[PDB]
Amino acid sequence: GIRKYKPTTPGRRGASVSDFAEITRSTPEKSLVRPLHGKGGRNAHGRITTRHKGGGHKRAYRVIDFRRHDKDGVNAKVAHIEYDPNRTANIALLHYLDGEKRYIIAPQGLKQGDVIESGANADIKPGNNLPLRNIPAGTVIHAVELRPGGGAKLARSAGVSIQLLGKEGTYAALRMPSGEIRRVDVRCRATVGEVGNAEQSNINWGKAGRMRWKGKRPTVRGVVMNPVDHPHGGGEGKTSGGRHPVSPWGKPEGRTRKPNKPSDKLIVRRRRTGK
Amino acid sequence: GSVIKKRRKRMSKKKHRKLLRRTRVQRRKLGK
Amino acid sequence: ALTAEQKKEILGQYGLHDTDTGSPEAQVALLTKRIQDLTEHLKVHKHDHHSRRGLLLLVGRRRRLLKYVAQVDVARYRSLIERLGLRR
Amino acid sequence: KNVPHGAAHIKSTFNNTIVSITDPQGNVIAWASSGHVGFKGSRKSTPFAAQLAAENAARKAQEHGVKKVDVFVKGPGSGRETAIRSLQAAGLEVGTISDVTPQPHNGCRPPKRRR
Amino acid sequence: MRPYEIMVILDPTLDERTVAPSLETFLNVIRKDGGTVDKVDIWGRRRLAYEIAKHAEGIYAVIDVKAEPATVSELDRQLNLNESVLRTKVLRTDKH
Amino acid sequence: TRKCVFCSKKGQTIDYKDTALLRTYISERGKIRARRVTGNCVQHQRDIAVAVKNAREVALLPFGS
RNA sequence: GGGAGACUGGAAUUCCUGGUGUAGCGGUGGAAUGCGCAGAUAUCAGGAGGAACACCGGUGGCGAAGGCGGGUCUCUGGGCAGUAACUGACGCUGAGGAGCGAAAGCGUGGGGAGCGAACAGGAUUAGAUACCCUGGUAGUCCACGCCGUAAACGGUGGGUACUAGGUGUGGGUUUCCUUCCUUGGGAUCCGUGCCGUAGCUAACGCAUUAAGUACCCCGCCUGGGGAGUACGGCCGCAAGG
Ligand SMILES: [Mg+2]
Ligand SMILES: [Mg+2]
Ligand SMILES: [Mg+2]
Ligand SMILES: [Mg+2]
Ligand SMILES: [Mg+2]
Ligand SMILES: [Mg+2]
Ligand SMILES: [Mg+2]
Ligand SMILES: [Mg+2]
Ligand SMILES: [Mg+2]
Ligand SMILES: [Mg+2]
Ligand SMILES: [Mg+2]
Ligand SMILES: [Mg+2]
Ligand SMILES: [Mg+2]
Ligand SMILES: [Mg+2]
Ligand SMILES: [Mg+2]
Ligand SMILES: [Mg+2]
Ligand SMILES: [Mg+2]
Ligand SMILES: [Mg+2]
Ligand SMILES: [Mg+2]
Ligand SMILES: [Mg+2]
Ligand SMILES: [Mg+2]
Ligand SMILES: [Mg+2]
Ligand SMILES: [Mg+2]
Ligand SMILES: [Mg+2]
Ligand SMILES: [Mg+2]
Ligand SMILES: [Mg+2]
Ligand SMILES: [Mg+2]
Ligand SMILES: [Mg+2]
Ligand SMILES: [Mg+2]
Ligand SMILES: [Mg+2]
Ligand SMILES: [Mg+2]
Ligand SMILES: [Mg+2]
Ligand SMILES: [Mg+2]
Ligand SMILES: [Mg+2]
Ligand SMILES: [Mg+2]
Ligand SMILES: [Mg+2]
Ligand SMILES: [Mg+2]
Ligand SMILES: [Mg+2]
Ligand SMILES: [Mg+2]
Ligand SMILES: [Mg+2]
Ligand SMILES: [Mg+2]
Ligand SMILES: [Mg+2]
Ligand SMILES: [Mg+2]
Ligand SMILES: [Mg+2]
Ligand SMILES: [Mg+2]
Ligand SMILES: [Mg+2]
Ligand SMILES: [Mg+2]
Ligand SMILES: [Zn+2]
Repeated sequence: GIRKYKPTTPGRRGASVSDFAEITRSTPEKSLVRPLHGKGGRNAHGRITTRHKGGGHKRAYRVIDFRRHDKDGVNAKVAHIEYDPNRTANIALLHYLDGEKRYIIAPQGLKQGDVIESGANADIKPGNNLPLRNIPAGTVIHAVELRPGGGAKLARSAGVSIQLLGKEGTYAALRMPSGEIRRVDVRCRATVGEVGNAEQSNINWGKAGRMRWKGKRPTVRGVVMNPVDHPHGGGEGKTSGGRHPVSPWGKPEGRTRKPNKPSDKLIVRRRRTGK
Repeated sequence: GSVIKKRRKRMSKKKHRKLLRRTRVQRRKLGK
Repeated sequence: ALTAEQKKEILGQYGLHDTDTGSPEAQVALLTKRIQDLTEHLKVHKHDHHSRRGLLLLVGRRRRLLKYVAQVDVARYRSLIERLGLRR
Repeated sequence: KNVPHGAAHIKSTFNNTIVSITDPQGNVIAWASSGHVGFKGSRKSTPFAAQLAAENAARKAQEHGVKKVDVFVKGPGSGRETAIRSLQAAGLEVGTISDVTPQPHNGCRPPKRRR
Repeated sequence: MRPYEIMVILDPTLDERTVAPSLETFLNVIRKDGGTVDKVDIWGRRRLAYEIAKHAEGIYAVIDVKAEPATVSELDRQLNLNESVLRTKVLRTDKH
Repeated sequence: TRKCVFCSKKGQTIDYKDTALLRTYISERGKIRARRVTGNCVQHQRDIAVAVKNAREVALLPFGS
């Protein structure tokens, strides 16, 4: 649910926060948490690779399962739904009948006290995982594998979904979340359903702190920059830069995808904006 | 029975509506 | 709608004697039972505006009958109020 | 290719007419239309264009060796009888005549009227 | 406690002899709950007017049951959850 | 105006089972004839319409084959 | 076709996947912008999604007025006829007040197949900011709140008793030619159409469903414009009433 704050202070007017009506617990399994440290936006050399990113809050990482091939044909029951900062969508805790405990992304519409079948011939209940060869055409999926045994590497953020079109030969055509069409080997695995927590878009923050805590720093504009530091800089007053807009390393906008890529001569079509 | 009276009333109402639409901004500035 | 069994037991319990059916006491008892049941219905069903019209008609009839009972007598009116647990 | 039994598909709109000869399984062999015959604009709607299209399609089908066809017709009537008669005269024979016109069951919304 | 009539269509792949035990085990739930009465008649293997679920033939069975609304809704959901059934219709035999 | 066969006390019952009875009241295009042609009363006409269209739903009559 | 909730049915348009297939397809009184030779239209199979339910269906039924029709299940309001067991004048009206109230419009959040204000082009005209053609954003849909207005018309307020007939139609009870099947015939109560006397009306027309002869209560009008406008006040986030 979405909760809206009643205005009582100038900085809090219009702010919002997601009402956690789907959470059950606030304590991850001690046996599955692993440590993590703030990288700070630098790299091995010490330089800043990406500007205006840093600061934040000491987060702990949860190990997620993105293979789902080791355990097959064994049912599992959903235990709890838990908060996860590292990724947008919520996560769920599973108890396998053999006793092992595991984490997975929480699909939309799931709830406590439910049975998830992960077999290669499992049912079409949302949350099941099975190879595309066995999945009927037209259904919706998420967490798709790019190549067999490669791990879930697509459609993971909140509100996203992929639609599976018909089949032919050894390839299946998938609608990307942004309108593209891509082929993939049918041997790979996928999951049925859509990721939950679709109400992320409506969040309105309203306060510079709610961004600084998440770890985004000021942006500083180009036209205010000095001429030496930025190509747009300089000028008496404020000006549009006196030159076509350009990134602050000299290279202008336009083409960005390296041609002759091994997928260039095999993939179908590109994105279209605002049709 | 006829239509002339209705047409006249319609014309007057249209003129008044157009005047209000055009003067909206001045009305708002004066009132507020 | 009320059926024969509950209608008969209400009449037997609230009537002045074993043959009256049109007595104001029986009228009020039947009306209040109907209102209770149908209000319970509208508790779950929200947008039945025709049923709301039914509520209004039944409430008006009950109020008017109670007014007549008050006009004819006072002790009977008070006894009916206390027995049915209403306010007016 | 060679097919003894085939099917004929004819549709006639208010300003065009297209005819195609197809196998019983649905595959097409040859097709003809007024545009291919060589008529442009409003001249395309005359029944004579439909007759020429039907004759050309029948000839091209007889080239592949089609003996009998079944006619499926649809659309508002412009050159129905003329096309059927031209197909008859072209040297082919029809088994059955079936009228299958798409009739919506009060779906969608038609475009507004003309003034 | 009202009279109901139920018609169920079964796919032709099933055997004629095996259907009746399936119906009995389906209606056992009603029989054990509301102390109901029922009568079962079977007559099938007839061509269908139009293609359904990529099938052309089917089995028609008519059932008469006297049970509660909740029990009949239970039966309906249980049947429709099955994969060997095609269609189900339930209606009252009385005036309403 | 011809006579309504169902107002009689000897008239047969109407339901979505009698395939021939339902067929006799529909045109070979698969549609329902008008009450003016049929000659039956309003109640029986509606009962016949409901029965035929229920049978059509339960797949015993074609959708205008 | 009185209302609400749940489940579910097929046709059709669009889109997408996969075969057949060759250069056109769409369009108007006549032509052009448009989509194709990177494979269109057409045709066959499969899939996805949204809205509405031909034939029954009509000057027919229901609701106080707006309005109401794909099927099945659950809850629920009102009316009509008969017997007449019961209460025993408890009836009508209703200033202010409260409730319901077509389509458009506004706030929050979803969904978006078709249609389509605003806006682009194409065409006609001396000028087209239009009628015509190709595209298309709000909106039309759903949930929760708003505003409360229409030729919201039978241009005819509510209740009651009386005043020649005739002919269709819906619903329910009765009796006789009697097959007793039967728009065979007769009596009675309610609803809905058309033609007609006495009567009324300036005339058009109304005529047992009165604009007739009568009684009770409420609203409204006193020459056309100025004006349903100005000021004040109430309501509303805004349009505005
Ligand atoms: Mg660590
Ligand atoms: Mg170094
Ligand atoms: Mg940045
Ligand atoms: Mg620090
Ligand atoms: Mg997250
Ligand atoms: Mg703030
Ligand atoms: Mg900046
Ligand atoms: Mg500076
Ligand atoms: Mg400076
Ligand atoms: Mg420097
Ligand atoms: Mg420089
Ligand atoms: Mg400079
Ligand atoms: Mg400067
Ligand atoms: Mg300057
Ligand atoms: Mg500038
Ligand atoms: Mg630039
Ligand atoms: Mg003037
Ligand atoms: Mg034309
Ligand atoms: Mg058009
Ligand atoms: Mg009936
Ligand atoms: Mg609803
Ligand atoms: Mg194709
Ligand atoms: Mg096609
Ligand atoms: Mg009822
Ligand atoms: Mg008496
Ligand atoms: Mg008043
Ligand atoms: Mg209201
Ligand atoms: Mg609206
Ligand atoms: Mg607006
Ligand atoms: Mg809106
Ligand atoms: Mg919106
Ligand atoms: Mg779409
Ligand atoms: Mg223009
Ligand atoms: Mg359009
Ligand atoms: Mg008005
Ligand atoms: Mg109206
Ligand atoms: Mg009067
Ligand atoms: Mg009458
Ligand atoms: Mg006279
Ligand atoms: Mg006169
Ligand atoms: Mg008259
Ligand atoms: Mg009258
Ligand atoms: Mg007068
Ligand atoms: Mg004056
Ligand atoms: Mg005025
Ligand atoms: Mg005013
Ligand atoms: Mg004022
Ligand atoms: Zn009859």
